[PDB]
Amino acid sequence: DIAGLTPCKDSKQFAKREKQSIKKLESSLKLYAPDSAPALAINATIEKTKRRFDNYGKQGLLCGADGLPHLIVSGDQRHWGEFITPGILFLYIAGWIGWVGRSYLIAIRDDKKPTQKEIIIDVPLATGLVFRGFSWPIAAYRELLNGELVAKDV
Amino acid sequence: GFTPPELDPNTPSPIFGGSTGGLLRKAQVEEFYVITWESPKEQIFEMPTGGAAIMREGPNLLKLARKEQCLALGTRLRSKYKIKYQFYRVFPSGEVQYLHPKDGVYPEKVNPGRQGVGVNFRSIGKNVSPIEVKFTGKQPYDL
Amino acid sequence: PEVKILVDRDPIKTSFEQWAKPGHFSRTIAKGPDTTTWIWNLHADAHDFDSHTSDLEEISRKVFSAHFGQLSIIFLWLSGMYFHGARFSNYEAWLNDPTHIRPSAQVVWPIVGQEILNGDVGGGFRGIQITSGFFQIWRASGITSELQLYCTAIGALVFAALMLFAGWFHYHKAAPKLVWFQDVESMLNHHLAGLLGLGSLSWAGHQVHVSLPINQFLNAGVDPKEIPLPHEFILNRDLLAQLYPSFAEGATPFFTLNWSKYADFLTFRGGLDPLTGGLWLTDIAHHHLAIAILFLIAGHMYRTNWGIGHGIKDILEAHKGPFTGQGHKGLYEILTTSWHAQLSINLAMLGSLTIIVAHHMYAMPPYPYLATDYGTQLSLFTHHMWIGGFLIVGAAAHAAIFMVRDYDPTTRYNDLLDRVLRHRDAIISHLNWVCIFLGFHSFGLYIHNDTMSALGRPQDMFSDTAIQLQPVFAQWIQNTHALAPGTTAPGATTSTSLTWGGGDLVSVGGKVALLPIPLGTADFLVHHIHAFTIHVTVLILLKGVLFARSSRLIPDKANLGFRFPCDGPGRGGTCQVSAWDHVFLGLFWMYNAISVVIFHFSWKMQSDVWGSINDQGVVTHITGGNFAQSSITINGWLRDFLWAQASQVIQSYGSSLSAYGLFFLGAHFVWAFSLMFLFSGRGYWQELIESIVWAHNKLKVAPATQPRALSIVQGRAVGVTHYLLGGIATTWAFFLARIIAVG
Amino acid sequence: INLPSLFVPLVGLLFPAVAMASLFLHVEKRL
Amino acid sequence: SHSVKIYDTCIGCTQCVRACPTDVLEMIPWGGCKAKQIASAPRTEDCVGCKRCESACPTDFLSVRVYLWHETTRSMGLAY
Amino acid sequence: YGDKSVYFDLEDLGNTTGQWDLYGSDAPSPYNSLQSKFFETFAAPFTKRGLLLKFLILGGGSTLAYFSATASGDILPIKKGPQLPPQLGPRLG
Amino acid sequence: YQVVQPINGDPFIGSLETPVTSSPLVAWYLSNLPGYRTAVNPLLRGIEVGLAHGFLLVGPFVKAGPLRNTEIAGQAGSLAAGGLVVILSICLTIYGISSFNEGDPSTAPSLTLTGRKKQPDQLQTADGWAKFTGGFFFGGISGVTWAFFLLYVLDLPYF
Ligand code: CLA
Ligand code: CLA
Ligand code: CLA
Ligand code: CLA
Ligand SMILES: CC1=C(C/C=C(\C)CCC[C@H](C)CCC[C@H](C)CCCC(C)C)C(=O)c2ccccc2C1=O
Ligand code: SF4
Ligand code: SF4
Repeated sequence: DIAGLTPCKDSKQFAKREKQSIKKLESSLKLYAPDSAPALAINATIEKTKRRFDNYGKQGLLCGADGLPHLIVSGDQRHWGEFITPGILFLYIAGWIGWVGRSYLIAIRDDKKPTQKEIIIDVPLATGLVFRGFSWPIAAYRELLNGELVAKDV
Repeated sequence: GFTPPELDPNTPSPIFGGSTGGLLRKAQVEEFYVITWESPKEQIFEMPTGGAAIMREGPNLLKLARKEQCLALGTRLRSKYKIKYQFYRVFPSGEVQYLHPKDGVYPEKVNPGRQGVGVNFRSIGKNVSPIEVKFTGKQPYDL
Repeated sequence: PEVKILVDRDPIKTSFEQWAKPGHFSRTIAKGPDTTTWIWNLHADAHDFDSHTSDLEEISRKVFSAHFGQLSIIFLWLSGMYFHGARFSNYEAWLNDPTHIRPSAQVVWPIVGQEILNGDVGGGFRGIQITSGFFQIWRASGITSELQLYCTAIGALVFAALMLFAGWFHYHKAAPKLVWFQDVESMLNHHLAGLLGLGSLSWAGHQVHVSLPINQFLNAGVDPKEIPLPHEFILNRDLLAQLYPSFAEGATPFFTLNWSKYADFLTFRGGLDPLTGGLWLTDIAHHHLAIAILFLIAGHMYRTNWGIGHGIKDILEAHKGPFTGQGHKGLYEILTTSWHAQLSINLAMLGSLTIIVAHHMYAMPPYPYLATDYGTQLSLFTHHMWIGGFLIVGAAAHAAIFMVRDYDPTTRYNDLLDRVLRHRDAIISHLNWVCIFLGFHSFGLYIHNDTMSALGRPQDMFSDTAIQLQPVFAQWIQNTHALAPGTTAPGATTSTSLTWGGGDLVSVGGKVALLPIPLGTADFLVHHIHAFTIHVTVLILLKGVLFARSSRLIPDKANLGFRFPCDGPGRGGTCQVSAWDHVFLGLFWMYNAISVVIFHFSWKMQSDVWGSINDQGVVTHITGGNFAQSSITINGWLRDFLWAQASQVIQSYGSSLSAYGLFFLGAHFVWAFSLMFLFSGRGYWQELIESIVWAHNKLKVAPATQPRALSIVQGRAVGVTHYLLGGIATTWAFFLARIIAVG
Repeated sequence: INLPSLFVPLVGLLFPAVAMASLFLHVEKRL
Repeated sequence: SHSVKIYDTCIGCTQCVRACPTDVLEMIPWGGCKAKQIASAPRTEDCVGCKRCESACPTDFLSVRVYLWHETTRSMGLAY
Repeated sequence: YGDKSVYFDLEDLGNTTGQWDLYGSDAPSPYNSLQSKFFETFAAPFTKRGLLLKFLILGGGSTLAYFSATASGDILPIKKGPQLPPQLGPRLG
Repeated sequence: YQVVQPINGDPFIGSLETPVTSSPLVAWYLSNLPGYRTAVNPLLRGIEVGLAHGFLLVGPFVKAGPLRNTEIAGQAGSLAAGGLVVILSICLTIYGISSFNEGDPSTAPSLTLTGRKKQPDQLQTADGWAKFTGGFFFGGISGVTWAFFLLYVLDLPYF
């Protein structure tokens, strides 16, 4: 397949890794009471490990010669879940954060003692401002088009 | 025009116990300094080199190896106490040279008998580029 | 003249006014901030009370209540330890079988797979193996259930509450005044007799009734739950009479002066308990009894209110001779008006004490099942060494602060201080020469050994088989100690330790508690390395203290204050010419010294003492005496110690010791990170922040509190603190991972 | 007769001695 | 000998003069400001290059500048 | 200078600057004349700066050259040479 | 009563007067050394100094050398001392060459400890120093040879 990698569900090294992982935990479960707190905790993580391997298999990840799920970021549409849709989500959240911060800075820039509102947050103003980040992309686009995102005069 | 005071040897010096911060070979071969003050009373003062000494009621004359040490002692004498001081520089010749206060009034007080030395009639942002004084011995600031 | 309680009512009203205002104490801070530097200053001078004001009364009131706050923090920490031992521990399982179960009193929540840190510590328990040695303390105190630990945790919680309240009270409601603090005669009388005398008498009382019988029962093999509760040992006395027959007479021996009738549980045996691998409890009880008597008499020396006693001023000014003029006259006035003098004296003494504690605790293990718990031993020694070193450096810091801020010959003149200030140059020159000579003849020997070994000439090497440098004095002293019991300490049966000699190896559970420690050529070399490092750090700190006020370089260094960047690049360059900068170096050299000390300890112990005993009495040590032949060249330290011992931590990943591997790497990182602050200067950084600020201003996102690069002093402070954190943490990870895996 | 036996001491011992003595003499006094 | 220069932006505050350790600077009459005073440097052969004078200048940019130059034993502050 | 309390006088700067010699003897030659006449007659040709320096350098140089070019095997193992057959490298040799 | 006094009673010269620095016997001893024998021809002082230093250099070189176990230990170590003494002479001659000139007077002090005049010590001249270093080297090789003659050439019971 892409870059010579093979679908983990059909790979052999990916399975071997899963069985080996599951094997060692089972050993930790032994030498204790069969239904003890520690034993119950070990069981829980065994089931968790089995779920993680099956989830990896289901999502169609690519496995190399070591059986480790490699991530493709070239833009192939069979793999947007690996980098590009999480990337769009990140860009959204980071723009939210930055836009809210910038909005706040602009709003408090007009007092006489603006540093007072920086070492001691005006939380009412901040809570009024936080939710504009939800629409930050449209606001920023229209601010760029308006020409008011970038300060002229500098 | 303010004949400087002449150094008067036989003027006593503070009561000190001795120190390893005193004079060295440089005072023997190149120069040393001497400061004098007048002490309304006998008091304890911190030496600019070591511990504490006792200035005598009457003339006090102290020999230091550095001009900066002299000025430090002079400042301490002048504002912690209220004492007027003068210091000189002595060479291995036997020459003395009145140093401070040069023209009788402290330099923080403007006096009408002083000429300007090293004054540039322009703001610091109007010095020429170094390329303009390349291959001539001058420095762009000395201009 | 007479001594009384003297107070002031409601000096400052408790209120939330100043919480809203950041840096209320500093006039400049109170107003507000123009740049980022203001935030750093707010923290740097929070606890410098003697500069927020000039009144000694206010300084001392603040100091008193801050001490109360610190005591409260310590109590909260203790209660946390006890509660974790009560609730999230395997202390009872460990109590049933001490030398197979690994103590651990911390579990983790299964959040992101971190539950792998919940390793198998035995006892049907999965947690993080602790090295605090708390289980040994609790066992030596007689604690057998977790109900007792719960009660202890709650008691310490209410004590922390009491301490916090007292801190609030003695500052906002009833604050003492200056004449109350400036009374040191009664204060000493109470701390010697009341705090240490009554404290140790009270502890001896505890051990006589609780720890002695309960530990007797535990060492007899009784199941911990089948042991009588301690209060029974007080209610029913024949319970004690059975274990200790001479509890039958019951305090009439104490008044007939037939004290020999107490020889049962008040012994002078010395050595170790062959069953627990710790000191005899009947010896520790006797020890604390004698200590109590000594301190109780000693707290009666100084005169307070009834004529009898000693005036400290009289004692001081009675001591003077022909070499020192009027020495000690005027010290009482110095040590009662400046907190920094007292602080530096106490810090020096406390650091000395901490390091003495580390040595004595490694040599004479006081707790049962402590000696054969190698991880606990290593961690305790290392921790106390580090604490002691840091305290000793702080002593110098505050001596310098005193010299700069509070020394005044006009009003408070002392003769000795003046004389030392007057020949500081001779002092520093001779200390300089000693440092150089010691460095050549200790490390030079290592370099000679390395090249002699690399040139295939081992006969020429300074070793046990080529050119012997035997520490004949230490060998002679320790042979004198080995012969002591019976010859010159007739009342003792065993020598005070087992490192002296006499054979008499003691083991516990197939592991070696202690055996005679041999001193060869490698010991000579490394001891002189120790002397060298200690002398050099002393040189740095003493040079900082003696030259804090003035020098031949800058004649008015005191006017620049105790802490400052420089006085320009004049006279050739005066970078770090201040007293504070000298402390910054001393920390570097203290780090070096303590690091070498703990490496020496760890290698020597893993090579000549610790290890596993077997059926014939064949002792296989952790490393087969590889310290006597491999520690004499630096390649031996790099290969046999670091490279060899380092493998344990590197292979920690994938197991429960994985956190130690992670901390190893993270500490390497933060150490390397410190170098960015330690090699650069703030000019470059200010010029870079300039263009970053431009980038922000271009988008109307520049802050109003103008971002400045750190101060010159702050950059050095960030660089030294990160350096120390990195180095100490990587050593911590290495030691712990190695001794928990191989121990 | 073994050429290293002569040139390695002279270049390692003699030559630096001569050169450093001469260069100290040249650098450390006034003309 | 270091070289100290005074520029005409000097407001004649005299804080720098009160700062120098070696008495290099002085106050001299002038007419270009409201103090009728300006700083002179008639004794730069004693300047140690400490630049305390620059940290005391309240102008922007500075009106007193110290350019370090050839070193003397006076310039290096050596007592031996 | 040294008139009860004063210690400064322009006429005697050396006393003022402590230009003393704290340990010089100012005594006559303790060596007997006969002995002096034996040494300064035999050790004379070595008291010329350039002569002594040049002779020292070149004489010591040829000293070292001779003593190392003609050293025996029992003094330096570097000239005794190897005495064993050589091993082979990991693959080469 | 106080023991430490300022130098010659001058409290502004950078030194002090103590037992090690200025007690009777230690002053007499230091003054009776060739280096401080000011009124003596420099060559004889150099001889005495060179002979004492040369003899000393043989002691450690031989015993601590790499040929100590070998039978030529004495020959080897003594030769090493000869190499060292010659190097010291090279250090001395070039020092005298760099720091002195013939046409110049002695840099030694002219005053004694009491304030009396005295002839400046001739060892601090150019050819005074040259005579001294010549004597030193002659004495140094002679000392090494004397010490090297005592042991090995003659049994003579030591250690
Ligand atoms: C830059 C070139 C170079 C370098 C790095 C070396 C390095 C070395 N030579 Mg060598 N040599 C060279 C050129 C060089 N040689 C040339 C061109 C000749 C003539 C064909 C020789 C002839 C020679 C002999 C006979 C011997 C060595 C030996 C040695 C080794 C011992 C060190 C020594 O005694 O110095 C070198 C000794 C010399 C006599 C070299 C003199 C000839 C060169 C040109 C001198 C240049 C000096 C010049 C003014 C400074 C140049 C500036 C710069 C190098 C700093 C050493 C590894 C010895 C050996 O074999 O070790 C086992 C040995 O006996 N060399
Ligand atoms: C209002 C907040 C805010 C915003 C919108 C930006 C925006 C930007 N920064 Mg910046 N930055 C910030 C805060 C902010 N920064 C803070 C607090 C610091 C101190 C650590 C820095 C330090 C910094 C550096 C060193 C650099 C930037 C750079 C940049 C630019 C490139 C994006 C980037 O790499 O950022 C990087 C983001 C960081 C390094 C850390 C961000 C800190 C958090 C996430 C933001 C704080 C939000 C605020 C506290 C929330 C308050 C909201 C209110 C309701 C209370 C970009 C325009 C780069 C540049 O110059 O571009 C060419 C660059 O080199 N920033
Ligand atoms: C027998 C009397 C006595 C006792 C037991 C103590 C004990 C202590 N003093 Mg104290 N002191 C005393 C008398 C006493 N003092 C006198 C007469 C004076 C001078 C008038 C002082 C002045 C003084 C100062 C200035 C300071 C201390 C400090 C301390 C603490 C030192 C830190 C420590 O070791 O932690 C050990 C911890 C414990 C022993 C835990 C138990 C704590 C117990 C409950 C303390 C109770 C003793 C107290 C005096 C009770 C009287 C108050 C009462 C009205 C409630 C310690 C608890 C330091 C401090 O305040 O720390 C906050 C300190 O700054 N003392
Ligand atoms: C009883 C012990 C003691 C006491 C009471 C004091 C008290 C004081 N010291 Mg001091 N000192 C001590 C010991 C002590 N010291 C020791 C052992 C050292 C050697 C390191 C020093 C070295 C020292 C210096 C160099 C200085 C002081 C200074 C001061 C004064 C101000 C401190 C301050 O507010 O800074 C603020 C406190 C902080 C900013 C805390 C910093 C946080 C540390 C560095 C990080 C620790 C990391 C942590 C342990 C683990 C990492 C956590 C992280 C990963 C989350 C103050 C009166 C300062 C002074 O000017 O005196 C007037 C001064 O500069 N001390
Ligand atoms: C890196 C470095 C700096 C720059 C270091 C800085 C600017 C410290 C940075 C502190 C943090 C990273 C910035 C403050 C962050 C705010 C608290 C905002 C945080 C809000 C969220 C991101 C948590 C110096 O100033 C310096 C000075 C002298 C010698 C060496 C150096 C040096 O090495
Ligand atoms: S560099 Fe120093 S000495 Fe020179 S003028 Fe400036 S402050 Fe004065
Ligand atoms: S501080 Fe600056 S502006 Fe003020 S007098 Fe001095 S040189 Fe002029």
